[PDB]
Amino acid sequence: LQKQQEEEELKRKLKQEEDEKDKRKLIESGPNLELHEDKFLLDLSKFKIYYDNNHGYEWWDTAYL
Amino acid sequence: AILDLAKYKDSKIRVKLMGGKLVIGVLKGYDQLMNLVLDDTVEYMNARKLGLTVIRGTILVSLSSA
Amino acid sequence: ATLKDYLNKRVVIIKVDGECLIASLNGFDKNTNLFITNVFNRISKEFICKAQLLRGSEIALVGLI
Amino acid sequence: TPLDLLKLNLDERVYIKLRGARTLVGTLQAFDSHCNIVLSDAVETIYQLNNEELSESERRCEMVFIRGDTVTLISTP
Amino acid sequence: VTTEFLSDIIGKTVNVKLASGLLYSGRLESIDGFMNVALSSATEHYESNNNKLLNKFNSDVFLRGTQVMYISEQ
Amino acid sequence: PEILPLEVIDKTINQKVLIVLQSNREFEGTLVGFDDFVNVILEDAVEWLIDRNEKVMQHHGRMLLSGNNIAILVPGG
Amino acid sequence: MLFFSFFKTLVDQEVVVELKNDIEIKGTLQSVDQFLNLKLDNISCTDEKKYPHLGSVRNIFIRGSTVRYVYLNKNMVDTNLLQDATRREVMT
Amino acid sequence: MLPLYLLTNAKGQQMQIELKNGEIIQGILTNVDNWMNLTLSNVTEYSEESAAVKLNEIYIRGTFIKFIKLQDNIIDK
Repeated sequence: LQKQQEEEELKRKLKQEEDEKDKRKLIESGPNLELHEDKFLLDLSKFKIYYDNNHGYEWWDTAYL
Repeated sequence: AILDLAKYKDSKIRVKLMGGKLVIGVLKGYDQLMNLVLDDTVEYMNARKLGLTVIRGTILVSLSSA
Repeated sequence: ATLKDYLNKRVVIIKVDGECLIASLNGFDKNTNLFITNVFNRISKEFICKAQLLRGSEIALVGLI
Repeated sequence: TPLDLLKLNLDERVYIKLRGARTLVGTLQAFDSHCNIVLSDAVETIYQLNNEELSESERRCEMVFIRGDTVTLISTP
Repeated sequence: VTTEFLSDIIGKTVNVKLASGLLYSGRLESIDGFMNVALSSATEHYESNNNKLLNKFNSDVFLRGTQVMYISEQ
Repeated sequence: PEILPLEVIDKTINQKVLIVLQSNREFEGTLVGFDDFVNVILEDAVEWLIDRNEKVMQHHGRMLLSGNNIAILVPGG
Repeated sequence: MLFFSFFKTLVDQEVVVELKNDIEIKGTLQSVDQFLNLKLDNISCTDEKKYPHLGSVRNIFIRGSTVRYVYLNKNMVDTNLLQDATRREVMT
Repeated sequence: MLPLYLLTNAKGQQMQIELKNGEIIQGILTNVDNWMNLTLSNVTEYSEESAAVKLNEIYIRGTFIKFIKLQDNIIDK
């Protein structure tokens, strides 16, 4: 009855807690947000459309060729 | 509802009311709201004889047999 | 406003008739119906019940001791 | 409608009878349908009968909310 | 049917008893489904009109519905 | 073959009814009408207070008796 | 719903509460609900006689049905706000 | 857990009800509804706690109950 409903909510909360522990483990194996490590990660799209848009050497010298 | 009043039709019941009234009568009718129809109604206050009375269910506090 | 912070804690209860209780609050609903354990009479210090259910109509005050 | 004719005297002085021989006089700040009230600058009169004799007590308050369920009557003084 | 009554006696002179015994005689300004009542030229008496006049409100009188035991015409 | 309380009150219309509050007070009169909440209209009510019982008043015309306080109805007084 | 709204603006403000059974209690309004129940933090004694049998208790829950009065300060409340809001409220 | 859930599963137990009038009702719970109306079998009602009528079945309106003493067995049962 009511104790079964409280056992349901406690089941959801506990499952979220174990999910949080697995989240911390996954973060240990992998990009921690507090350390700002998101900024170490490379992007291929940006540098590829950049490099292509540059005819192939930066934006500096594109006025020569 | 949790009380089946049908098994009490044509029996003598004891009904305590809000404000300290007692009524013993014979159960003739009932509704889902616990309104009763008592016959040979005697209201205990020590003794008073009303006849065919309608008890309001909103003020009913307790109900036993007699 | 909620009695959530009081769960499982000891409480003082003042009834509307000015009577006083001491108890562990275990359950409560929206109408202030309480489920209590190890209840005592504040004034009397007399043990009332190991478990008891108390209507909200009766309650005037619940305090967190 | 009687609850609208009460808005009529918002910010006007009112007289309020309560359960227990209590009386309030205040300026009407707020009410609802429950009769719940707020009064400002109010004085509350309590008529008590102790030792078989009648005394009336007083209590002043600059702002008070009144649970509406004890309210019996509202008029003007 | 009770509503037909409420609109049938508006403007008439009524007695309104409350729980306490107190009785109010006035002219019915307005009424609401919660039994709330508005009266004008009201007097209060205890139990009967023939008893001592306790108050005469020159102002309009709002009587709370939860408290009214009847409204009756004369 | 069920007997419904409100049908019993419906039958006592235009008859004499006793109405007993949850307090001592009683009303005897001619049952004019009633609603679903058991509010009640009486015609020429005798209002009583009960134990030597003093008869409070003799009403003339029509009374709306709040069904909020009604404990018992007796048909034909 | 109006007095719920009123009592919300009073949070963090010291109030005195008078209960029907002649109990008077000073406290900081921490919380309010739909029934006008009240939670008072840092409980204190206004009257010697009326005040009940407490002590360590500093946090209380008061049942709204049992209050008669809530005593306020005129500076806790904009009157014109109250008035125009009551005027707006519908009662039918 | 909630008082009502607690009651719904105490079905078949013994319990003691104190009513608002002082009457005490010892009996075995046979049914509860969402408004805490009860029906009990094997009943003994007392005029007050000082104590004696034995009744086969009793129905109790929930609005009339001050409190309900449960059997210590309750938590595990």
